[PDB]
Amino acid sequence: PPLRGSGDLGVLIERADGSVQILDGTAKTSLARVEGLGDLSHASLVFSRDQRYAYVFGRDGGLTKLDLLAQRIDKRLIQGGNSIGGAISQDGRLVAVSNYEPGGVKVFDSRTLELVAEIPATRLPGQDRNSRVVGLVDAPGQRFVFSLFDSGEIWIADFSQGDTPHLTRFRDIGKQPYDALISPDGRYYMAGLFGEDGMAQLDLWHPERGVRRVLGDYGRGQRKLPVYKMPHLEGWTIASDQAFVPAVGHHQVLVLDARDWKQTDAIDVAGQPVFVMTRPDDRQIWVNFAYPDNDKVQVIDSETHEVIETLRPGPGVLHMEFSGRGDQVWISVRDADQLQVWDPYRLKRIGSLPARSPSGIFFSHRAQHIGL
Amino acid sequence: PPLRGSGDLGVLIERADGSVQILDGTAKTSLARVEGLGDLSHASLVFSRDQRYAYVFGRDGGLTKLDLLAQRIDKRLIQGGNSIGGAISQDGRLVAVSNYEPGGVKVFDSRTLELVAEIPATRLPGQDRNSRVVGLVDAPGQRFVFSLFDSGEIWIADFSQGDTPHLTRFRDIGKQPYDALISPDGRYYMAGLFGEDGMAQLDLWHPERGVRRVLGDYGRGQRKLPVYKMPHLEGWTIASDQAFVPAVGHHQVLVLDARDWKQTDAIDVAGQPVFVMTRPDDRQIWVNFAYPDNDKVQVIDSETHEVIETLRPGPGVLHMEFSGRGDQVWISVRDADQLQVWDPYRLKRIGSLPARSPSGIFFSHRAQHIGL
Repeated sequence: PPLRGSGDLGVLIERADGSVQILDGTAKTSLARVEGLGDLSHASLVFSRDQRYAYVFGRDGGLTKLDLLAQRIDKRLIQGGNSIGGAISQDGRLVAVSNYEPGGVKVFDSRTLELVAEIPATRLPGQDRNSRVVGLVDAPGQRFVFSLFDSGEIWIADFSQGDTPHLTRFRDIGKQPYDALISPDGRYYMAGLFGEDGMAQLDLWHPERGVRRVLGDYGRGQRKLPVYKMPHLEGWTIASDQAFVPAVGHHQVLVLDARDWKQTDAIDVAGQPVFVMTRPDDRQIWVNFAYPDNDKVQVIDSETHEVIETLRPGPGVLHMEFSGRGDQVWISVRDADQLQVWDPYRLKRIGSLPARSPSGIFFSHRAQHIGL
Repeated sequence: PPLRGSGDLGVLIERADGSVQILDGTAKTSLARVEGLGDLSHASLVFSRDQRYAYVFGRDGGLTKLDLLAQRIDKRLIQGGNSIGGAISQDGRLVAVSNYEPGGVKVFDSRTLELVAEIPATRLPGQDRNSRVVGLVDAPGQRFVFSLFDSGEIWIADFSQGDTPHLTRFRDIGKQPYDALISPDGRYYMAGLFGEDGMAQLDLWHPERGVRRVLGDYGRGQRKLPVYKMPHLEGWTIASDQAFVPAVGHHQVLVLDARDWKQTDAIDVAGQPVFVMTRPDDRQIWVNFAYPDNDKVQVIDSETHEVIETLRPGPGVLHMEFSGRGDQVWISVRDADQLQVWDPYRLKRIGSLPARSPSGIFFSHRAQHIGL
């Protein structure tokens, strides 16, 4: 294909067909469809540091190195037991993937996909399997950080001195950490708890201070919510002073003091929030919802905490993604087989591309940001 | 040339020869030298939103659209009176350049370099001239914001409706604003004053609130310092709570409370600071100095405010540039004819490339960030 820049390239997951579309974000057009990625019914991805490749992590444990410029699969491996949790290191050389069977982290060379390190999680007493690993992120200092669901731990894997990592293990951090995030500046790791309420916070500048329990009320309490009905911590937005997060099993966006981790306001919204996102200029909060309210997207003023507008793009709004500078927001409408493009200042639709059951949408500016 | 990503591509200014080198940031190599850019003895640049092109603003008023992938000049014009102050719009379509003759802002189609809007500054009495324009930035909302040195004004040019902007003019903001910055979140515009002390701050979210004077004692005071010896506001670094900035004519880096805009600390450093930069993870502050101390770079712990180390890359250290995720820092050593790449976590040089009087070094991840 002809020469083109990689800075405005997007990847759209087609969740029922094991395929992706590669998108020209500036022209608002589809460049290609690539097939052969297996089970993408759930999927995530990261980009190489030059933006030429996406690493797609599929529900089948597939790891696909996708060449966005040659518009083809470059390399692919399938490892049963690997999850969609995948991350890329600060220097772009290592791609880590969590696994839930037997439980641990595997780290691959970003060029060849050859195995560089296998990190088994704690072996469960009286068993021949390990703790599931969840909440894998990359962090500054050529580190990966992740949580152990069954045994209640957080570990740091430090690759700064070589391919055999230095491991730091924090035990008894909380019952069943099920997901985690790293703050946008790369300093704080926060794991949400499923076996009790609260979140476990680690200051990655000062890991010697240990893990700190914060936001002690945030969780399912005594409700029997399954794991997958808990908030996805990717659906948290953390600003400088404020965080906007989905309520656990309620139709509210909670506003948190991001310093003391206390709720300061609550916003009634048109459904159970699934993802809470920020326009890149921090002035608007964008929210999508769980079925039966997943035909709507609400836009909230970050200052007044009032709903500005309720958009209705169509049935099955799974994911959204802003352009790097925020001139666009892209919205997957699964049950309308459309990937829409909107102007988030006018709140008007400026494009709508056909797609097969579209889900995750990712643009290549993620390549330059820790945690993405 | 062959297919390659754009995400790790950089541009190095060779300031005496009117040329640049295009750099592969991952391989740490030079891909090409491109000549024919006129007078780059002063120069700045921004990138297209697909990271394929750089727009180089030359001291001769040259505007060069440089193809990083084809490794050639794609388009070039020379606009009499244009300054090196240039910026690119939130949607990537418009490139604006400040102008001292006749005085105003010129706006160009980023694809063709067609002149699409001319904004004259306020007229000056008794001359066939307008105020010269300084401190031009892009801002969210498809805006450009700039200051008028001679008439003491700040203007917002809103291009959201097309090529004819809507202008909001703030008068009597302070005597002789000489430079400006926009905060990393894109919310606040701050112009430094030369005719008196202090900074003029405009809240771009609430322009109806006008311009407020902040940091009222920061300036040259009663000292007869010429405008060209005032700090360049590009050399300010603003974090969430703290700013680190060059003192005005003192061998100190000032720590400012970013919320109340008041100095809280002053760090003794090895010369007159020129640029104060932050490692992308906010842990370290990097400082370069004016002659005769421009053979040194100092690294400061952002928490303790102490100098960690004094680096000596060589003579004439004019500029530094971090990679997107912070795994690298690139340092131009003008009088060694060397561009060095350093590991900012080990604080050690890891490689060098030859260059002719290297000055500015810019990597394409800037394409994704308001104000860069």
